[PDB]
Amino acid sequence: GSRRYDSRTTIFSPEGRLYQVEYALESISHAGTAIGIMASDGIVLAAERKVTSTLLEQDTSTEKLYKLNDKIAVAVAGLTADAEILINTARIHAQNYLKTYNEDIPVEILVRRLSDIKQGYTQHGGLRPFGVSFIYAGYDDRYGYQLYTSNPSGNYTGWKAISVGANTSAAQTLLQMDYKDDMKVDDAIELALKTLSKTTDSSALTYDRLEFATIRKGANDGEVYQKIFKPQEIKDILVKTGIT
Amino acid sequence: FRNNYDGDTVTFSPTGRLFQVEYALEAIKQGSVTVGLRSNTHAVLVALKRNADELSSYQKKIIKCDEHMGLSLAGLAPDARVLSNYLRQQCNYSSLVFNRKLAVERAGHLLCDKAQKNTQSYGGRPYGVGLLIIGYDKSGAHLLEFQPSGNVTELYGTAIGARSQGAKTYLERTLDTFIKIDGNPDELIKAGVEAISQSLRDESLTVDNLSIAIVGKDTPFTIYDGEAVAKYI
Amino acid sequence: GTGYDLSNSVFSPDGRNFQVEYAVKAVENGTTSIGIKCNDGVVFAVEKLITSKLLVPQKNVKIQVVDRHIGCVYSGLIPDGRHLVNRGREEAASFKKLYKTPIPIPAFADRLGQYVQAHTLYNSVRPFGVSTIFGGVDKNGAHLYMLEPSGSYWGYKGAATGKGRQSAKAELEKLVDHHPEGLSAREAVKQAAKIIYLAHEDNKEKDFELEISWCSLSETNGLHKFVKGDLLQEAIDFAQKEIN
Amino acid sequence: MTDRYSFSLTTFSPSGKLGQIDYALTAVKQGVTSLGIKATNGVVIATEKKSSSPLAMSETLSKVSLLTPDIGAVYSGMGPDYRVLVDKSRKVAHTSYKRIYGEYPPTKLLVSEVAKIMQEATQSGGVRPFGVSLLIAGHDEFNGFSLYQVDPSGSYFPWKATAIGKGSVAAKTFLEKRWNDELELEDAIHIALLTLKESVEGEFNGDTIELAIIGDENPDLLGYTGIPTDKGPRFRKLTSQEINDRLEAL
Amino acid sequence: AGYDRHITIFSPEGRLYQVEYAFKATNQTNINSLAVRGKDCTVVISQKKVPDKLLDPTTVSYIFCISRTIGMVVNGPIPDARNAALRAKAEAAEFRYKYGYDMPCDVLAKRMANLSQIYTQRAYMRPLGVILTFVSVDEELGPSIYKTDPAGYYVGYKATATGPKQQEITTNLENHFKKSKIDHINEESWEKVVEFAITHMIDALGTEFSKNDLEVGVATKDKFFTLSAENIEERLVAIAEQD
Amino acid sequence: MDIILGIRVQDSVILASSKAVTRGISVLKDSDDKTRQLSPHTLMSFAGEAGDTVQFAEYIQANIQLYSIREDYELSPQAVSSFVRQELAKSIRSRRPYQVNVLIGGYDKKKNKPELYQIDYLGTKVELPYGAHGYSGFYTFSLLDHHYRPDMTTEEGLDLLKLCVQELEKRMPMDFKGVIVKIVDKDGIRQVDDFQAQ
Amino acid sequence: DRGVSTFSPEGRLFQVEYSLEAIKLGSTAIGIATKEGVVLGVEKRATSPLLESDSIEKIVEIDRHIGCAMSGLTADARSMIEHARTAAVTHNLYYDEDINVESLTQSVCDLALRFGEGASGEERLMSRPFGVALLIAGHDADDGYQLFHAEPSGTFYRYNAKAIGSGSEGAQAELLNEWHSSLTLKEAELLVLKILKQVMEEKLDENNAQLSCITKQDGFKIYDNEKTAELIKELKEKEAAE
Amino acid sequence: QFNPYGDNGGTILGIAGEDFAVLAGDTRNITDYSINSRYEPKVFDCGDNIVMSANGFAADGDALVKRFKNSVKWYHFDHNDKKLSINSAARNIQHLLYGKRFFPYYVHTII
Amino acid sequence: GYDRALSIFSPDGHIFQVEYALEAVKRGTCAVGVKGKNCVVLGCERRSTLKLQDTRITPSKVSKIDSHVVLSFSGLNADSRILIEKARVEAQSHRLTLEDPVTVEYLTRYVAGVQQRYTQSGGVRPFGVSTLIAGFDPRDDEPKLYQTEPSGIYSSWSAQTIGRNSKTVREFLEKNYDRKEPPATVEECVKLTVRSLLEVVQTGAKNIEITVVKPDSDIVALSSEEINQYVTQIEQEKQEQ
Repeated sequence: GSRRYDSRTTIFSPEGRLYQVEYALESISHAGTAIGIMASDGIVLAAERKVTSTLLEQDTSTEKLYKLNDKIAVAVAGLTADAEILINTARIHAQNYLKTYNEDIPVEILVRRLSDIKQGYTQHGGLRPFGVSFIYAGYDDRYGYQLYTSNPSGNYTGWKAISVGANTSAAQTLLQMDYKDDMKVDDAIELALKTLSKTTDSSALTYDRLEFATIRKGANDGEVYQKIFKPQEIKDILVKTGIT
Repeated sequence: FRNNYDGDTVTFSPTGRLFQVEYALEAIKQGSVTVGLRSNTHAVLVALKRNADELSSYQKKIIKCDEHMGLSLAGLAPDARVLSNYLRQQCNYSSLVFNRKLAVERAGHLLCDKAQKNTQSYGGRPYGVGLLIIGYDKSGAHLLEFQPSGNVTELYGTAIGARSQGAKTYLERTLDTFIKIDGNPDELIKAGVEAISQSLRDESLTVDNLSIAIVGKDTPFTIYDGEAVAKYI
Repeated sequence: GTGYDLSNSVFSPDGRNFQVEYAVKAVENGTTSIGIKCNDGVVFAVEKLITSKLLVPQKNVKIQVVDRHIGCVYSGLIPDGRHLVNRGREEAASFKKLYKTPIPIPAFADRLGQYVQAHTLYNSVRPFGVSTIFGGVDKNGAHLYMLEPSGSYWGYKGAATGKGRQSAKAELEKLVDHHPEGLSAREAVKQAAKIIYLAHEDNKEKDFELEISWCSLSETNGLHKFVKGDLLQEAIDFAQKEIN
Repeated sequence: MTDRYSFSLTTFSPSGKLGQIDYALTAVKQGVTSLGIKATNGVVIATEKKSSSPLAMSETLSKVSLLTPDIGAVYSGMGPDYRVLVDKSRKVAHTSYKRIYGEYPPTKLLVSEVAKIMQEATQSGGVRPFGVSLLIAGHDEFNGFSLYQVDPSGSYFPWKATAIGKGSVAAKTFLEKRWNDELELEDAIHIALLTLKESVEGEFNGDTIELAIIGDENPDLLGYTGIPTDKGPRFRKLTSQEINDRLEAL
Repeated sequence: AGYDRHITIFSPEGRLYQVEYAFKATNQTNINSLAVRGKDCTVVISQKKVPDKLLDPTTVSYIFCISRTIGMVVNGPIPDARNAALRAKAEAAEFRYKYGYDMPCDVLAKRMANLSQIYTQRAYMRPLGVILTFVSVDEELGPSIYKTDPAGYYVGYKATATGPKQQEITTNLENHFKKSKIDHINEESWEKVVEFAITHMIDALGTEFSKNDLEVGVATKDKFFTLSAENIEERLVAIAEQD
Repeated sequence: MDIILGIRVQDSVILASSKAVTRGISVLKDSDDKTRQLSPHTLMSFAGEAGDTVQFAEYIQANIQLYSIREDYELSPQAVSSFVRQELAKSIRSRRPYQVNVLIGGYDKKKNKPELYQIDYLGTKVELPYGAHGYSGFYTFSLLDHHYRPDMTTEEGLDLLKLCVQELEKRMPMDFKGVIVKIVDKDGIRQVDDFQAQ
Repeated sequence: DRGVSTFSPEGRLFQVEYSLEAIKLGSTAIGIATKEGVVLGVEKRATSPLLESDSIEKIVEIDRHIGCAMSGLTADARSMIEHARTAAVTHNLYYDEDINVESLTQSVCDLALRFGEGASGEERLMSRPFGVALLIAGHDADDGYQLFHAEPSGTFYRYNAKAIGSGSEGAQAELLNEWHSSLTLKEAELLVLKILKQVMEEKLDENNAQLSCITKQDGFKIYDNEKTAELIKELKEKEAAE
Repeated sequence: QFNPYGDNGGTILGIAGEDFAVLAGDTRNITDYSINSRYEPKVFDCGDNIVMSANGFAADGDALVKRFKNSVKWYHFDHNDKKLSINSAARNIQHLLYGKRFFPYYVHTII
Repeated sequence: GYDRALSIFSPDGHIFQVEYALEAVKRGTCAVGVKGKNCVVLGCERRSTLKLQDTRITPSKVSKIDSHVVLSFSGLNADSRILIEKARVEAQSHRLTLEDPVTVEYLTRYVAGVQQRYTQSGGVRPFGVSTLIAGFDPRDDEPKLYQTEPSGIYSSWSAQTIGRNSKTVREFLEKNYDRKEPPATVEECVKLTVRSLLEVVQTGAKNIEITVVKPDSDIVALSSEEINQYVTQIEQEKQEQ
């Protein structure tokens, strides 16, 4: 029958590791680097697009940064197709929660659910895992600003600053070096760009190769605001920090 | 070579053999010996029971299917429990719906068809048991032999199990004698016990060792064990 | 690397299904059976190997009836043949239930043909280990068919399969030449005994039991009926006489 | 009988490669060159009709297809896979959008649905990925004109101009030198023909080249008059004769 | 490194070997077929080989009557051929019931090519080892020839040929359409179109034919039918008088 | 029928519930507690069909308690009431709808404000200064329209309750055997034992 | 790989045979049947001294007249016990009587071969056989005091005495010589303790070994440690005497 | 509209002594005002020295007897030919009867 | 539709998939449980590989199942969330039908049963998780501590450890825990827990987290400052002798 062709995606190695989770994690280590930094007055999400092209439209494009809620957003590393499947269910979950409780979903609850869907493809069903690592950026009235990460294993953790994708080891060492607790958003924007610039496999870090977003509390509004940086705005902030 | 074609029942060998079926047939040959034989009036099962220790009971080889039909087993006993249970329901259905005692010929057809479906489906194994079915219906005394391949044969007499070739030669040589034992149950049991001892080599057939069953014209299917078989020793 | 023969639905590099070819091998190992189409009906005969004197004569019937007008005989794995007839029986009852009329033979042939072909489409099933010779009488003429493990079938003037198929065919071809306008039902039964006795040289080490059936417009009223007693003994003597 | 392939047929290798997706892209590389160029007031998509026999009627095989009155597709790779994808894409435009909103899905959203169907063939039990890369050209009221590429993995990217298939490496270089953000649609068609001339060794005319546009509304293509808010489809396939006109001055 | 050739999944080269091996299966019968279009008809020719003298010749056929207007010739083994036939017959009846008009030649072709594509993508189904040629006179498109393979590919034809010796018939026809300039057979009656097809079968294969060596199917306005041995026999006398 | 009353004052919500359980011609019990604590600062009173009444309340109680453990956090009175409504709103178009009317009385520790929610069996929710289910409303609503002030103390709320109960004991046809009174505030939920003989 | 319910060339089910090797690694269990009752004893075998021994539950009650001792992968026994209890209680509900020990054992054994990936006849959800053997002891009005050895193969034998686990063959050779039809209950208790003492790695005491009996009068009881301790003390006095 | 029940009349009677019991019943079977049969046995021997009758709607009565008799048969098959005691038969019948609590057998039954 | 048997017997009698699930547990961070006379203490270590974490929001290793019972684990974190969730539902279900909170033994037996079920079901792998379950039965003042593992086996312990280097800490507890006189105080029991982890963790100021569970639903987690004070005292003991 079919038994001859089954890869057995959900079995342990003699060492106690899950083959497909390990191999999917190896896939992500090749994907464009994404960086999240949490500050006292907001959160930064930065991501490096891959390779690029002259004709590749940057205006309509948004491949690595996604809006999940009015208060939650994600940076993606890995297969975009796999990510969009998980992104949609997360979008539905936040709306189900809002319909039930008349309150916006707390950030951890949303993360835990997605991290549970991923865990499933790890344990039953005989399908391959999602080749995706997420960085979650959010706000709620319980824990305020929050930064989480999740990977194909279904494991999630909380962070002050974190990186996913390529060269995370080199990126984490640099963040571990320059990050402090009483940081401001505008300082965090700088750290994110400097880190990406130092870990790039490309020549010069340019605007057409970056996606940038902030979750800041309105400097006069009092409400929480999401800002996906438009091509021209990143071009500006790249001269600010001093990379031209 | 062979290791490639014995993985499942779904696979044919290059010469056209079904090894999983053939391996199931081996469970029968490893099983304890049992014999069946008939005349025109009666049909008789004789079985040698096997134990594990001198502290264990002897495992039963004969199972009642209805008031007019039963069988003896050789091989996997749980499989025989499955197949005897099925034959109990089929006998039960025929009575409740048609008020009819199930014919021993279609009794064998139902067993054949049920075993066949396991030899063609993926994931299923073949049954690992041989069966000797005796009966008395509207056409007199009947004896059947069942193989896990699905093949079922009507016979005057036969034997299955270990060393069963000894008994089968005896019955083949004494055919004309026992076929005429009409109206005498005891002289048919005699011809059955003498047949089974032709297959003994190690032990002597004893009081808790021997198992006998009978069915016929004015005899419902009844099992004889223990001290009830002592007179045939 | 090869192993194209290990799974059913698989094509070999030369376009073959090796599992079907291996099923054919089980048929050739089986007992010989035949079919002879006459001027208004059909005659079926089969060899029955007497392994032991312990086998009750006239009791292990191999020829089967579908409906009231069709006869079936097969060589190879018997249980498979029994399975196929149970299907033939269901398929015919269904046809009668809807269309009132008893199933025409060409219609019945295709029903078995589509069923056997289905068992060569999936690796989760094993091909049928039988060639089936069958036919009967419908609203226009008499029909004879042979169905292969592949699902292939054609109409025949005469059909043979099993152990002595070569001997039978050679004999059947001489009948087609000597009787161009047709053979009678009485004559076909007698001649069917002759073919089986001549084909038995392939298993000449063991004794055998003859079994004949016929379905003829004027001889059986277009119904399937077994040949018994006087007519059978007449056919047996005809074969016994024409052997020296 | 029943399907026992409930497990993935595309899995991760030790290196992180998704083998079946990588191979599917190889099949797309073997396929005939198709392309797409986006102008200020329209989008052009073009491919070569590679005929399997001169006895075949290439008119009966459309490599360029309408998905909605304002959205069209073209491909490189395996023809049959494309055909079934077009069917599903047309259906999903109704089931997931038009039957809900009473209008056709915007270009990006239909692309997203097409990508989802292709992603599923990457993860679901008992299937291989689709052996095609699509180019989808479209217009919608709020986004203007757009061009997207959809890969076997289910990934999609927006393009100013691109090519896929055989000579896509040389074609992309040819398009880089010629594209600007001030192009009129008539210009884009001219470039499309020139780019495709470097791919085709054989005959080069309206009978061997398939070309379609996403441009102005075509009221003469609507089929009816009456409703003023309906002005006709923006998808138009150029005729054999209409192509030959632009080849006389080329 | 091995099992990419046993089920319908991609090889490193981007190939589906099971589909390629299914094409090999279509030639197993060693039979050639051709199809041409007339003014208002379509003709299929297929070789009839009956080697065994025990066979009934009338039951040996690779041309099927799918519906009142559509006919189909198969190149490939008969079990797969009959599988395809029955499905086509079933799909044709269903179309007429659901949509209120007879299924067009090209539409049925697309439908069968779609089913063939599915076996090319799903693992538990094997492709069928057959090439299907559909012919009709469509009430819109006129005389039609549409052919589908195990790859799920399908296209319309001016004329076509299928089988082991396909290339001989193909180039022979191509040369005729280069000579004539028009993309059909300029003849009013189907009887003379059948003669053309047989003549160009002989001139391409290099072999003569008797009434039992051929199998002919004809499609006219609102009718597809198959010629008896005698109708072919009449058609074989007509060619002998001209040459 | 069963008496179910709620009143929200300055810094607490008061719930009063009748003690009688009557079936047919007999009063089976005169000390029934028609309430469940959903969380430390949230209380629900209930009245309706015989079986449905308690079965629904305990179901809601289990879910909220499950939420609390999962999140190590307490849902706001608003969030609990939205949850209850949706359960009843699902219920009416099911095979056999829950026939239960509820009052949710909570103290929102985040907003520092008492909150009272009236939800009927159809899933009709509304936030109110004071509320009642069944026929009780036909007397108490107009009385509270007159005497209620939004800045009343918990003790003033209790006197106002006594006035509602004295009126229901005078005019309602059935003997509901008095009420059990509970106070929900910033310190949790407590029971007033001396109400029946104040 | 190779299917779960596949026959060996010798005519055996691979999975059943391997399951039998898992039982040989389990702790020793001993059953002795007499005319005064049936005695069941087990080796506790704690992995660490920190492990609280009286939580090792290798002797369980199925009904008032049926008890059970287990050996092998003991976690596999839960669902077998659960089935057994339900069968016993359900029988009393349909028939207002006690289930026969033989019927109860047969019921447990009907589950054993319900493994595989799709056996024709009945849909059976279980990926592998049980990796545990059972000793089922009880009493009924028809056949009296009984002892059954229930295997993962589906077969069950009746025994006068039986030992299962890591010391099973050495204990069985010993039980062969010691068992007679006139054994008293007190002799049977001391006999279980004697054989356990022999096959165990550790020195036997009331904490690392447990006793139980089933009698018609008092039903099925598990002995408290103080009772067993006194029987161990009594046994050492007898061995020393001769 | 279709009525699934009917009334076949008849009366049954059971009395127990010290070492014996009797179960009697008239042999008349009726529909409305017509007689169907003057002799239609209504009390049955069921094996294991149990006699049974289910009076009322005969189709339901014959169903139950048939179903119980089959229960006795399977009891022997399942429990080593054990005799079914009268109290066990009684409890088993309760489960047969209550098994159709929402589409009952219209019978008064005595064993 | 996927029911492939993944947990199966090997020729010598092992279920390799269950055996490999234990290896995942051996890789997980260390977890320890010790019961005093009137309390149970759960200790856990935290990884030092990456330490730019947000400790406020990061899932803690000790989870409350009900107001009176806690569960800690060693192994695959993602797997544990499934077990914890199921245990929390059974706790609420038990209260609903029995009108009484779960006993610690009951909850343990439930979790163990879930774990076992995944070792003989089609199309599932075993849980790569061993748990320590601790608490006090309703109205009861006797401490309870249980351990489960991938096979579904469970038992109660005076003291137990699971996870990486559990061999070393078990060695420590075996010669430092006296069943005769257990830790009489909460202060005593906490100290012994930290001592055991200090063999494995190597200077764990924040890398050690302690949770104390007392009778009648009194569960409290210890802060960094409080734990650090035990660490400070213990290290001073060595240099005196």
